[PDB]
Amino acid sequence: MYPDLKGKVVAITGAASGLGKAMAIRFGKEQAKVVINYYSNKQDPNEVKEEVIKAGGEAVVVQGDVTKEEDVKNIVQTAIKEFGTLDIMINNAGLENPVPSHEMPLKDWDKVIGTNLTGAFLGSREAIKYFVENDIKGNVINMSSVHEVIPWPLFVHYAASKGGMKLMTKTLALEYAPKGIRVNNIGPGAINTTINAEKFADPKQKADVESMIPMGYIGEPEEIAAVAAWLASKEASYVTGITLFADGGMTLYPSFQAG
Amino acid sequence: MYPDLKGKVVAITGAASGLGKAMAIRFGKEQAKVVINYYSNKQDPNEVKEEVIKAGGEAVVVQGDVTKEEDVKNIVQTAIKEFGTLDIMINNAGLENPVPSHEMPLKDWDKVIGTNLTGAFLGSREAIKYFVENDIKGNVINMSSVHEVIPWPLFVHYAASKGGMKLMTKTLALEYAPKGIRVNNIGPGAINTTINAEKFADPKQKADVESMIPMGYIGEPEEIAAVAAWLASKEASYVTGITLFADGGMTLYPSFQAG
Amino acid sequence: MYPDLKGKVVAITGAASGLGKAMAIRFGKEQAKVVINYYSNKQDPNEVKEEVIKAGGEAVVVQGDVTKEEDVKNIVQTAIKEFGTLDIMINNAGLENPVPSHEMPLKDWDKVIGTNLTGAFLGSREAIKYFVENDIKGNVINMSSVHEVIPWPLFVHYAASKGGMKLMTKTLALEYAPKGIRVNNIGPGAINTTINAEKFADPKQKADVESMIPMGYIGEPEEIAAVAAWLASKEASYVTGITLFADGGMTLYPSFQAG
Amino acid sequence: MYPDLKGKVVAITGAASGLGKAMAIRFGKEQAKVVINYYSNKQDPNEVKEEVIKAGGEAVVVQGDVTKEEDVKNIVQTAIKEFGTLDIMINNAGLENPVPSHEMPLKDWDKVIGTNLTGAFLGSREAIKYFVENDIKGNVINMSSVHEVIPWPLFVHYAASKGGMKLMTKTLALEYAPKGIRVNNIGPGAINTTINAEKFADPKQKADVESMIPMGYIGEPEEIAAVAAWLASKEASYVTGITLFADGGMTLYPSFQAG
Ligand SMILES: NC(=O)c1ccc[n+]([C@@H]2O[C@H](COP(=O)([O-])OP(=O)(O)OC[C@H]3O[C@@H](n4cnc5c(N)ncnc54)[C@H](O)[C@@H]3O)[C@@H](O)[C@H]2O)c1
Ligand SMILES: NC(=O)c1ccc[n+]([C@@H]2O[C@H](COP(=O)([O-])OP(=O)(O)OC[C@H]3O[C@@H](n4cnc5c(N)ncnc54)[C@H](O)[C@@H]3O)[C@@H](O)[C@H]2O)c1
Ligand SMILES: NC(=O)c1ccc[n+]([C@@H]2O[C@H](COP(=O)([O-])OP(=O)(O)OC[C@H]3O[C@@H](n4cnc5c(N)ncnc54)[C@H](O)[C@@H]3O)[C@@H](O)[C@H]2O)c1
Ligand SMILES: NC(=O)c1ccc[n+]([C@@H]2O[C@H](COP(=O)([O-])OP(=O)(O)OC[C@H]3O[C@@H](n4cnc5c(N)ncnc54)[C@H](O)[C@@H]3O)[C@@H](O)[C@H]2O)c1
Ligand SMILES: [Cl-]
Ligand SMILES: [Cl-]
Repeated sequence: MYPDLKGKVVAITGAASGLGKAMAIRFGKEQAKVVINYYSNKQDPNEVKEEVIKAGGEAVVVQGDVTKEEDVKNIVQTAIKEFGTLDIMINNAGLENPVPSHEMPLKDWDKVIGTNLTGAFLGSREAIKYFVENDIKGNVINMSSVHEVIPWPLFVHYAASKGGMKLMTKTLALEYAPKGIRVNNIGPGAINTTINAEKFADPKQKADVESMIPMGYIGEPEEIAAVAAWLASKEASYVTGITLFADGGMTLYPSFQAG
Repeated sequence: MYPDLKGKVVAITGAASGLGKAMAIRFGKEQAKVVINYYSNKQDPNEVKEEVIKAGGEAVVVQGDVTKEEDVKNIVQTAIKEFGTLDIMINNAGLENPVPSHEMPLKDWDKVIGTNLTGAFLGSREAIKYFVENDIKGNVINMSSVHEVIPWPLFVHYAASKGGMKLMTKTLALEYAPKGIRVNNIGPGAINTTINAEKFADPKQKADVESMIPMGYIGEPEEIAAVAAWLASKEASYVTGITLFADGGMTLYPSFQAG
Repeated sequence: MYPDLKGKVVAITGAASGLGKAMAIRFGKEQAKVVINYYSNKQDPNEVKEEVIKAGGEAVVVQGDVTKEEDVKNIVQTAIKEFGTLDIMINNAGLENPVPSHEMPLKDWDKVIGTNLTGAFLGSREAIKYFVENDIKGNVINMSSVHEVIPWPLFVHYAASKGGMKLMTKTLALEYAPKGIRVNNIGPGAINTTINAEKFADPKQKADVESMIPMGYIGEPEEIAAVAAWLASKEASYVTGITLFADGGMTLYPSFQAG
Repeated sequence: MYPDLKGKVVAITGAASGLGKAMAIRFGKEQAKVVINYYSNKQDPNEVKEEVIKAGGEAVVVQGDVTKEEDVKNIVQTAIKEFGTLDIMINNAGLENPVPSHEMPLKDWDKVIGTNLTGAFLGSREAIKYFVENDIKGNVINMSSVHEVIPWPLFVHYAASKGGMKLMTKTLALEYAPKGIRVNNIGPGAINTTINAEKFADPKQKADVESMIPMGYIGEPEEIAAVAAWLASKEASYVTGITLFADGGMTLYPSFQAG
């Protein structure tokens, strides 16, 4: 769809599941060269690699923990070694777990801040360093959430991580705009990824979540991958420092509907 | 680029010049059917019509003042009569003029509010009425500005109009999301349209404006038309109630750059 | 409470009822001189006058329609003629009525925009004109709503009016900050004014509204008057261009509570 | 000024210098009981204690590093042991240092996130735990910055910390609103604290900073302490989850002044 994406090198964290996988596959359809970062020793990244290739792209897989500086550096080095360059960095890895805030252990707080915010900082830092050193008008996409604006009781760590990611993104966007490097967030609402399959298998929880979505349906991963492909492309040439919410209207305050 | 736009009917206000013209031409490239609303016969809407057709689309022209309810209704009726339906409504007409706020005449305030905000309300209202009556999962795009968030001394009317347009858009998006009707704003920064050509011909004013744009350049109309085409397409299927800023980073507070 | 408010001249629109009346009385407690604007001779402005005086202030009453330029000018002139100066202008008059947006008559749109937004523009304009001409470090407070950020299906006019008021306020604040004139909004949530007494008399509607308020109660007018007194005082000396929300948490997205 | 603050117990982090010291002294003027947390005895916390007492309050001092969980717990325990209860928690400790973002060391990122965001989380968590366990309608104030909204090149860690603090605050406010616990941020612009004395001693840097402030002057610490006293008081009874900016108009985009 986006001719300028053909042959571009895109690295994606958390790419063996969910939104990261859908983005990898979509970038394959755009004939990009994808670096599939995976963490967990339970995910089948090679299957994603095969789907990327089948869709029309190239792909390499690389294990790495985004909370480890050396692993993030190695993601970027994998792009350089396999494909010659890096054009697009997508920091997508993330996690959450519910705890009443006054009972929230510091270990849980640290893990969520570390993965969701610090991990995106490290990936952004390493990609931008490469872009600046090589005069590449590169692109960074940080996967945020409606919860960079919507508070989230029981998930104070997650909300803080994404609120932080917003200002991290905006700062990097301002700082590197003169070099033609764009940095943007995507803010998904509720999306039907495999991590959510348990929750949405319970018809009551599925219905409750749907009741908070004005458009009335839980989104599909492809609807988020569409946003990433567009933002990375030259169609979005004048767009930097934004959060593009793709949420079926969640951020519009669903409690205030007429009906 | 967006196969689903082929044969879609899009009506655009203020389409004989500047961003509206660029959007008409881009929708032509997408093989859409364009209703070109124009304000004055001196504007040469037929030239825009021919460029839409040359780009690969179909087009008709219709004169109309968006401050007149009957004229707005007639824009929508023109789509129905000439092409059989309406799929996308783009409320783009606008104007501005500088006056110190404490000296701003009510006539100037009324003209800007009436054209920029009330005009978009009427167009949105008439399009959505049609969509609801005919079960069309239609789309409304309202042309806003960075000045829905960035204050604008000497242009208090314009800032108010776009701040108002933001909440109008979000309200309509929330209200009609359950019917699959999406409503979004575009927020351009400084764009090199013909209306601005005088200002930017003065190298001092051009340099001053460029100094407020982190990306360092004034955008081209095609960079805004790109946003409209995407938002109107099914690529943006899960996106409603947003403002998509395309501003080279203006909303990131250019005074706070490091250098 | 605020010693610097003693003897200050404050004009308040919509001061014969609800929040405007509460503000008049609070400014009386602060020993200010209050111009009580009222709309209709069916209202009892003299009762408000007596309560202001009993609370410790001075007060005069003046009829005026904020949709009439001459009446707004006369409100300001009343302050000057009766008390010698104007220090604080509070644009508080407002109204709303529910209609589905696709059915909203232009007459209803115009009345709400005219009263809520244009009326506040005129009052702000006339107050600031006086401040600038007489080197007064004056203060403007515009009564907004949570609905300058929260969309409001059935009330698209009201939401637009307050979204517009936000950018109007911020523009005036930026424009006149160098002269030491501060301009701010207050954003109330649900407040127990007599205009709402119908709705809240129905225990079901009272409970429904309370379910959207995290703090669990509908606010009292005095809780808004407290905000006005503070913003007008020198305690808020470094505060300009803000919206101070007093909403029991409504803007925090009540649909996302844990319980 | 605020009678309800008399005898309230307020704990303040970073209270041996700058804004924290000014807040301690202001709460003294309100006849509160102040727990002055300090970081190093190279600061002179006993001098602050004496100033609090001289202003009209009571005070104790307690050393503590807000990056150490047990030190934060001990601040709250100090309030309980010395004064019998805790009513107000003010998380004010913070730091910043400039580094180009692509060169920002993880150690610097971690120290700023840890102090500025995690430290405020721990203080908020411990105070709210105490409030919930003892049915106290307590109050938390988190010291943020204009940089929870204004991006800050060279200070990506600081901006992320305050953007995160915003969503942390809003989450806690939503979560604990039903128990009558309020949680709010203050967002100072440039304030003449001793840490800034060197910078503002350079007339060029002072003038440059002033040029970014619409009101045209750098604020004094007392102007921030005024905001804290108000927010903590029952005057702000219906105010929760907000950020109250006190910035002389910085967040209004100073580059867009009329000129
Ligand atoms: N699905 C949704 O509804 C939704 C909504 C809003 C935001 N998000 C965000 O989208 C992103 C993807 O979420 P998802 O729904 O696909 O769920 P997911 O859990 O499938 O995706 C997260 C991925 O990150 C990986 N990961 C976790 N810790 C890691 C680490 N330290 N290093 C490297 N990889 C690590 C996980 O193994 C997983 O593959 C996350 O940032 C999440 O916060 C998702
Ligand atoms: N160009 C920019 O830098 C810029 C930046 C931000 C926002 N905008 C917005 O984009 C839109 C297009 O602006 P542009 O730059 O192309 O300038 P423009 O002045 O060429 O376009 C405005 C168009 O609206 C038409 N119009 C005005 N009043 C009308 C009325 N009452 N009825 C019908 N048509 C009417 C004009 O004739 C003109 O064709 C406007 O809403 C403007 O506020 C432009
Ligand atoms: N009560 C709430 O819950 C609430 C919430 C958010 C915002 N507000 C805002 O607070 C303000 C006051 O509302 P209220 O709740 O006290 O209700 P209200 O109806 O008692 O007060 C509005 C006042 O404005 C006056 N008014 C109306 N049209 C006028 C005109 N053209 N010229 C002059 N005066 C006119 C009315 O006569 C009335 O005295 C309004 O701007 C309203 O939008 C109220
Ligand atoms: N002064 C300004 O212009 C300004 C502007 C916006 C925000 N702020 C914020 O206001 C707060 C106060 O800053 P200030 O201007 O008073 O400067 P400051 O440096 O004098 O105050 C910070 C205080 O926090 C203490 N502190 C630092 N790390 C700590 C730790 N780990 N544990 C405990 N205490 C620790 C310091 O010792 C100091 O007393 C900070 O959070 C700062 O980010 C200040
Ligand atoms: Cl909600
Ligand atoms: Cl700026």
